[PDB]
Amino acid sequence: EERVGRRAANLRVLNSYWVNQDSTYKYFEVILVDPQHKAIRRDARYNWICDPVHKHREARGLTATGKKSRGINKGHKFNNTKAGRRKTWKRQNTLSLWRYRK
Amino acid sequence: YSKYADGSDRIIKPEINPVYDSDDSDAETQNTIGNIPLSAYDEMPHIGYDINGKRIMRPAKGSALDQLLDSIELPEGWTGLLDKNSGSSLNLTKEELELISKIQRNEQTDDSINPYEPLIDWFTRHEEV
Amino acid sequence: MNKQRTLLISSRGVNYRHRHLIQDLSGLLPHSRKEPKLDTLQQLNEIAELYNCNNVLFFEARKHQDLYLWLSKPPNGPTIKFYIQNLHTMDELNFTGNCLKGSRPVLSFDQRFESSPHYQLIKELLVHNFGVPPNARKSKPFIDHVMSFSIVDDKIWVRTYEISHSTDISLVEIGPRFVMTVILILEGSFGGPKIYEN
Amino acid sequence: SEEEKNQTKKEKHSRDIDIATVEAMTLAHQLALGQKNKHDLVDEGFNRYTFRDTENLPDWFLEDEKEHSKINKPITKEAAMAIKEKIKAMNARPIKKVAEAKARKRMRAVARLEK
Amino acid sequence: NNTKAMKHALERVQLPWKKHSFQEHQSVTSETNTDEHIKDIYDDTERELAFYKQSLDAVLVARDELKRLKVPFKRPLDYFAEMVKSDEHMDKIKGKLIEEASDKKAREEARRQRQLKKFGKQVQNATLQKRQ
RNA sequence: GUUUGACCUCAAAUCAGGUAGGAGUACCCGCUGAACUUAAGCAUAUCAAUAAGCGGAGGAAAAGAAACCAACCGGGAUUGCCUUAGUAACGGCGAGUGAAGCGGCAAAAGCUCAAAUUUGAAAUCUGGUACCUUCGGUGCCCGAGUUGUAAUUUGGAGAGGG
Repeated sequence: EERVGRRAANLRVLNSYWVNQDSTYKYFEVILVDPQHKAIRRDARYNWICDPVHKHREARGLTATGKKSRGINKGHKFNNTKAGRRKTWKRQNTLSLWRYRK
Repeated sequence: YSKYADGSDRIIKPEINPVYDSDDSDAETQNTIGNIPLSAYDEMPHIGYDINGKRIMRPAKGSALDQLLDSIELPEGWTGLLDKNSGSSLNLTKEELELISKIQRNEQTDDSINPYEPLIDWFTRHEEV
Repeated sequence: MNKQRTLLISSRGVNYRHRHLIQDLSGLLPHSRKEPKLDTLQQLNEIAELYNCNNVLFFEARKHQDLYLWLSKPPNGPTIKFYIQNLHTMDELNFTGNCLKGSRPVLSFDQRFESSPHYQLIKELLVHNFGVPPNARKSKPFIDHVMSFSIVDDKIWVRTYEISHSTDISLVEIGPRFVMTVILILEGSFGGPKIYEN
Repeated sequence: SEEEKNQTKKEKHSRDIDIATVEAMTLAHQLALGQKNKHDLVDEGFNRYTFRDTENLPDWFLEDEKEHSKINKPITKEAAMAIKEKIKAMNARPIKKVAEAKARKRMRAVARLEK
Repeated sequence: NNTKAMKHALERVQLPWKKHSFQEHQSVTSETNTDEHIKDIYDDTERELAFYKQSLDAVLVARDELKRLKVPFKRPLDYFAEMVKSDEHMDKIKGKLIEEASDKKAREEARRQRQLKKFGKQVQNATLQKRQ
C-alpha cells in the first residue's frame, strides 16, 4: 500500500485486497481515488477523500490493514492500543499535578 | 434400545475396541528406549531392553571393508542417523524415497485417482420449477 | 486379556497447573491418546469413537482456579464429575525420584471403597482407567511405581510413589498429589438423569 | 550384456531418489524416527501446488513456476547435520590441506607478534 | 442416590479379575486400612506417614504375587529407558539439594570461623606456653 | 476475404488540463530502535515499547457509532478530567512494572457503502465547446461506463402493493 502510495502520489489509497499468492511473492490490488478529479470532488459520498486529512492514509496506517496492524478496535484485549499505543503510553506515563495537590 | 434409570431412553452402542491402526502417529517399537541419546549402548553388546524384559542383542559384527565402503559410496536410503532397534544405520525403502521426491516436485502422491475427473453435475441435473 | 485406551482432552479455560496435570498423566499413562483442546459436551463420545478409546478424561475448568475431571466410559458408561482441590504437579522441586515413563503402576486402594456400591464403582474405574493394560504399546516392562488411593473426609487422596531399591525396599513420593471430591455421577455418558449428588 | 543396461536403470533411478536438501532430509528423519508414517505424508502431499501438468508445458514457464513452488516446511538442526555429512566428499580434508591450515594459523600467530 | 442402577453399572463396566491372573488387574487393595485412624487430620505429617505405610503394604503384597508369576519386578540397571521427569529437571532438583546442603555446611563453618576469630589469640598463647 | 472491420492489452506525444516532492515540526499518526544506568557479580529483567534515525498529516491529529462492557432492578460510540488505584494482574514473585468496568463530571451527534433487476428504457458522470445572472448554470459534441455510473435499500431492518 505504501509503495503504490509513492508511485501514484496524486491519488489517495482507499483500500486493498489479496489477489494471488506464491512461495516468494504475495500480490495485492490496491484501489485508488483521484481527489483532484471533478467526478470525485462533487458527489457527496466520496468527496471526503479530498479533505487534506487523508493525504497518505496508507503511510499512517489509516487503511483497513493498517488499523489491524496498529491493533485498533474495541475491548479489554486492545486496552494497550485503542487510542493508539503511543498516545496511551504517553498519557499513563504522566505525573499529573494539580494546583491544589491531590 | 434400552432406557435410562429415569424415564428416558438410551442408545446402547457396541464397545470401543482399542486398535492401533495403519496410522496412529505411533508404530511397533520393539526397542523400548525413548528420546535418550544412543551415546549409551556404544560400549554395550546390546541396544536396550523391551517389554517382558530380554536382551535386544546387536545383530551383526560387520567387516572393516564394508564400513569403509559405506563411507565412500553411501547406501541407497542413507539417512545419517542411528536406528533404535539396532546400532546399524537406519536406511529408507525405495517407496519412501520415491514419496519424498514426489512431494518436492509435487507429482501426485495418492495414486489410483484421476487429476482430471469429469465435472459430475450433482446439482444442475434437476431443473428448478 | 485386559485391553484399554484413554483419551486425554482439555477445555478452554485450563490454566498453567492444570495443563501440567494433562502433561504428567499423559506421561504416566502409556495408553494416553493426548489431545490438544475442545470447545463447546456431547462431542466427546465421538472423539473416543474415532481413536477407539475405551476411556475419556475430560478436564474442565469453569472458574480458572477450579478443576473438574469428567472421567467416563464412552458408549453408555457412568461418567464421574470430580472437583480437584489441592495440587502439586510433576514439576515441583520438593519431589525426588524418576518413575519410568509409562511403566506398569501398582494400584493401591482403601477399605472404605468397598463400603458402598458408590465408592466401588469409582474404585473399578480407577483400576482400568487410571491404571494400565498389560500390553500397551508405549508401556515399559519392569514395574517402578505405584498409585496410592485412599479416602479420608469423603475425598480420595491420590499419590504416585516411585519405589526405591538398596543393596529391603523404600519408596519416595513424586508426581501429582491431589484430592478428588466426587461431585456428581451421571447415568449415561454426559446425558440422562443424575444418580449421585452431595 | 543385458544387465549392463538393466542395472543402469536402477543406478540413474537412485540419483533422482537420493536426498539433496535439508527440506527432504527432515521428512526422511520424521519417517525414520516414528513421528510420521507413510499415511501421514500422503495427506501432507496434497499441497497448494498439486494437480499440475509438467511434461507438455514449455520450459520458459516451468523454470518460473519451479523457482516459486517451494512450501517452507519447518527444519531441524538434526537434519542439517546429516545433510552436511552426506555432501562432504573425499578430498575435502586431506593431509595436505590440514598441514596448510596449520601453515595459515602459524602465520596469523606470527602476525600478532609483529606489533 | 439409587444404588440399583449403580449395581447395573458394575454389571456392564467390570471385568472378572478373580477368574484371571493378577497381571491383568495389578491392583493390591489395602483393605483393613480405612486411614481414619490418623490423629491431626488437617496437619498432614502423620497423614503423610500413614499413606506411606499403606503404599508400602501394597508394594510388598504385589512383590509377592508378581514373584509368584514369572514376570520380573526390579529395574535391572541395564536398560536406560525414558523416564517421567527429564534429566535437566533432575539436575535442577539435585542442584537444589546440594545447594541446601552447602548452605547448612556454610552456617556450621560460620559458627566455626567466628569462634576461631574470637578465640584465635588465646589459642596462640596457650599452645606456645604449653610448649614451653 | 491473401480484404476490411470490431474489440483486448501495451505504448507514445514540449498533446489538454491537473497533481506529487522541499520547508517547518511543540503537539499528533506511523515505522525503526539502542546504550549508559538499576537490579549482588548477572544470558532474563530494568532504563524503555525511551533517545537517536526514517516516513506522514492538521489545526488540532488520532480515536469513534460495538464481532463493547457486564452479571445488574443492567449500562450503551469515542476522547478527556476526578475516582477506581498503587487496586486486579505481571515479575530471580527481586529491582521493580501496573490497568480496566463501575460512580461523578467536561463534552456530546450521528451516519454511509458493498451484498437482493432502473430493466416501461444509464435515470449517472468527466472533458471539449458557444453563450449566461460565473467557487457555477445552460445548449451541443467527444467520451467513461452494463466486467455497473444513478435513484431505492443498511438491521434501529428494509422493500413492492392496498
